[PDB]
Amino acid sequence: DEAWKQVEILRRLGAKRIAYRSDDWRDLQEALKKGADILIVDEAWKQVEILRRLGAKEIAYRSDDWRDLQEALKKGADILIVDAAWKQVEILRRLGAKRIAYRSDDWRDLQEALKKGADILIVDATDKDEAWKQVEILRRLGAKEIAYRSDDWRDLQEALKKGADILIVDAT
Repeated sequence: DEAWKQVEILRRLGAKRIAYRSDDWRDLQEALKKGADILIVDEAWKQVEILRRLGAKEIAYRSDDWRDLQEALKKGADILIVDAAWKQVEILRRLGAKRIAYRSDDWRDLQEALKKGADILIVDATDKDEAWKQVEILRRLGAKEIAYRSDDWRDLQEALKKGADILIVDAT
């Protein structure tokens, strides 16, 4: 409901890179004011446009349609989220994407996406302990910008302790 409160807690607990995912631009705008650094917009380009006009400098957009991804970029979206092959990261950069986030449940897949120029590696595995291990594996390999998502700030805090650089607060 009011998830921006989770951003405050993680801020005070030493989270330097916090993202906020929501389908309400006002909910997203309020999160930016509470310390959120990345606004993930889940017809949704009207949101990235508003947040862009409201001074947001790190808007992410996810979608399976590339005409949709392309429209989001034109409206201001700085980050584009690919959900798992890694062979489309370079293809996506040609569309004009300044930053590419790659979501996958396997660390090998994420490392492959990192070699192709992916800037952000989102760990999204079924189990929580299995997700922890993938963060740990990527951290050991030196992967920069490891991201983990959860609607429980305690899991996010644990993620940060395991090696996650970006904590995605999932608002709902």
